[PDB]
Amino acid sequence: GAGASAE
Amino acid sequence: IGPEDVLGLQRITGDYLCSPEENIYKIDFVRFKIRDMDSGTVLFEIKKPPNAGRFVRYQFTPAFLRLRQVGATVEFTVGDKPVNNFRMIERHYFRNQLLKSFDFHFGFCIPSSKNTCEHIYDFPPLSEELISEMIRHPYETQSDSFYFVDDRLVMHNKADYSYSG
Repeated sequence: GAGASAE
Repeated sequence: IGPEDVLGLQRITGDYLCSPEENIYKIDFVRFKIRDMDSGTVLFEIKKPPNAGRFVRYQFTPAFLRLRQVGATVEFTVGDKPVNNFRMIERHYFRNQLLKSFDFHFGFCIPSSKNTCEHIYDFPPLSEELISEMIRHPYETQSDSFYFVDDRLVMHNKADYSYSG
């Protein structure tokens, strides 16, 4: 879910 | 919400368990990269310079499901409040069958700074029937990522996955 924020 | 409230969940949550404003520490993930530890292939990488940026969808290949170990590199900024005992519990399910829960403790978090962490995921051995079902039913594999600071839930991100390459 860390990939959500990084976009 | 504390870690004990998520460590036994047997399904994806029906909603986000916290609001964006619960992120009083201003943790902001600015880069996320995943690499197969057996080949060095980078499987995904993203940098930034109504869900509200809390949902991500992934498109991986069917080979992903047979990986042994994946290394995730996370970069995040942190605001001016000290951050102690930063922890992520992330749970992956296919159709509400728990595949694996990963419990990562971040190392020391430097306030007002960009910080980096490496998470190592050891993939659960999936049966042949599960792997075929997950390839056939893209986005029915889903995860909840629950982030805690001093045992309290501060962020909750959601994801879903395709393996249809």
